[PDB]
Amino acid sequence: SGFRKMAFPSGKVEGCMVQVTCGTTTLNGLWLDDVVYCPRHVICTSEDMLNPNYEDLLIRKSNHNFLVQAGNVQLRVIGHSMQNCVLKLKVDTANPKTPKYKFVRIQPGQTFSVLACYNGSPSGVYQCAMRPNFTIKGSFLNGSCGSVGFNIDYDCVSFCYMHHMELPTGVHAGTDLEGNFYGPFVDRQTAQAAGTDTTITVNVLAWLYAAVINGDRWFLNRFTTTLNDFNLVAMKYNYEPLTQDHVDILGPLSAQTGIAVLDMCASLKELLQNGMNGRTILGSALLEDEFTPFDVVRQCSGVT
Amino acid sequence: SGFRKMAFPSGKVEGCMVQVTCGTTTLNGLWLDDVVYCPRHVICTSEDMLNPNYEDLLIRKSNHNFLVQAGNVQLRVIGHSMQNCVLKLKVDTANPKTPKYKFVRIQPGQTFSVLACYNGSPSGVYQCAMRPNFTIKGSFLNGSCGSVGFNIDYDCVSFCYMHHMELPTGVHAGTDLEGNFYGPFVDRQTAQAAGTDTTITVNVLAWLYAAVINGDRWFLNRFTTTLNDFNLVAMKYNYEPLTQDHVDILGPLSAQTGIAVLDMCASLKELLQNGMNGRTILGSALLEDEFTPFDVVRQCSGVT
Ligand SMILES: CS(=O)(=O)NCCN1CCCc2ccc(S(N)(=O)=O)cc21
Ligand SMILES: CS(=O)(=O)NCCN1CCCc2ccc(S(N)(=O)=O)cc21
Repeated sequence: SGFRKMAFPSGKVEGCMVQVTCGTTTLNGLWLDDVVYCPRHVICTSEDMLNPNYEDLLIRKSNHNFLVQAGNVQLRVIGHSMQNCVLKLKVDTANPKTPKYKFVRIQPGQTFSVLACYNGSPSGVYQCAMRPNFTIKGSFLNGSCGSVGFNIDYDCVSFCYMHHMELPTGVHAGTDLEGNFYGPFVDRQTAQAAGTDTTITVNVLAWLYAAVINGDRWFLNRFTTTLNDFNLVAMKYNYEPLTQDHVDILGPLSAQTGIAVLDMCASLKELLQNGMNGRTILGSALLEDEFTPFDVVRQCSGVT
Repeated sequence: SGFRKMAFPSGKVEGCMVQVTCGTTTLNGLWLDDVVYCPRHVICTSEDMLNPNYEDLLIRKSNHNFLVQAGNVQLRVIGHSMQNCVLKLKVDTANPKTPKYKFVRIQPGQTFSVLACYNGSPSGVYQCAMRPNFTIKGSFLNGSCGSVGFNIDYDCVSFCYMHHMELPTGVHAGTDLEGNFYGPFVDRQTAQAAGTDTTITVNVLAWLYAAVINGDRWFLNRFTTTLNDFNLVAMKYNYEPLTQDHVDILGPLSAQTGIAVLDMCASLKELLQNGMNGRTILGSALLEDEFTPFDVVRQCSGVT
């Protein structure tokens, strides 16, 4: 028992991290097969980042200007192309440590592990959620760009995120591995508004199920509710509206605990309206929304 | 910016995880050089765990009874010995993925990453603290025994923990890599009292410094205190007494922020006495104690 914010083991991704230097800028790259993927802003200087013309900037760069270093060995760049906001550097060597992988674009509310890197070197791993407003609340300092987010299913690594920037609000923005930003963000040093963020309701309910499984049951009450009545309360507290699809995904947890989804919603409604009264749930004094129903099932059953 | 409960990249430890089977019991082992380390309770059956005589139980076991499997290849066991609560299985092959490593016995209050494993396979990684009462609040299900805790300094993995058991209270107990339990715990299926746990005061102060560095400054006040006055309050709220050694370790954070340690203590005193008034610090509604002053410095400076 016990419930932790667990990240995936990062080994398969560590073997893909490289350092990419272009001019005076150095960030992280992802080496899969014979391609190195990195944020296209590696070609910008401090003057450029304010209003960069990436097409014009990339034209002044040749294969020999992209310095890709894997650990201590230098990779030979034989091709360069820009796909949306990522650069794809074709190298002459396939990464011998390339795991089985997919590029996937996650949905808001889904979770993933981030391997924070600097100079192509991994420093730490943590689990986070793609916020409903398409930002992530990570831990990224200068040089962390090109650090990636992923999920692991047995031997397959699904890369879902590449870090590009920190907004003036301190939240983080990035792209999928095809270089498409999550959200309305652009790779430009300009003030950018992240949408109104909401709490991922289905994840909070999944976490309440995880709490019941582990013994924290004080919040369970003698009440029930309807999807419509629950959503009136969810709207008032800036929670994502619960849909029947969310109820269906909570099915296995509802089955395991014997607590109907709408009964769990009534507990959540009471917690939203009354607060925690100084108590904690799974060692937390707030309602946790960065565990999906799949995370709860995996953790609560020991999926390796 | 941003502050996350970051674990070390687990790759160097993933390459050391093996499955160890003895009779009908299977748990995790740690393969370093030509030795596989695992909990000695791998030799117990369900009857044995209540009052095991490990010396007598191990005598009925020969090298051929310990089944050690690394991924998909079987290891040949050529020696077996018990050192405190761990078994050391000498294998005929040195692990080609053995990183530079040390066995270290951590102090209470220190942090480490845990690579939770099942059947020798890594499922997730998380950061935790060795509680002042020598327990850890982990996430461990049946089969997780033999999962290890570690710290990483550049290329050196310092193994500090091996999981052995869950107490009836749901907290976790284990040993250092020499098989010595942290705390008063024994590897016996009997009710065992963990001491009164206290909050790691120096870690809370380190985390308040991390908050100031990231912009959460609402808790800073116009007050100061003394070590003696602070400790009167720390005792009332079951916080570890702050020593000059703790003040000295907070030195770099105090220097970076320009907030004297005793001034930070006055803020903490006010938070202990008034609560958070519904506010959060670094996205947390309680005082976090699982970040050491070294963790804060490393994270806030990007140490890889
Ligand atoms: C952190 S730095 O010295 O400004 N380097 C350039 C970062 N830089 C490139 C990537 C795009 C981007 C977007 C926003 C912003 S910010 N935080 O609003 O100034 C900076 C930015
Ligand atoms: C989890 S199990 O089916 O009881 N397997 C034996 C575990 N088992 C071996 C390791 C030592 C130990 C210590 C305490 C306890 S408990 N939680 O108090 O029963 C069980 C225990």
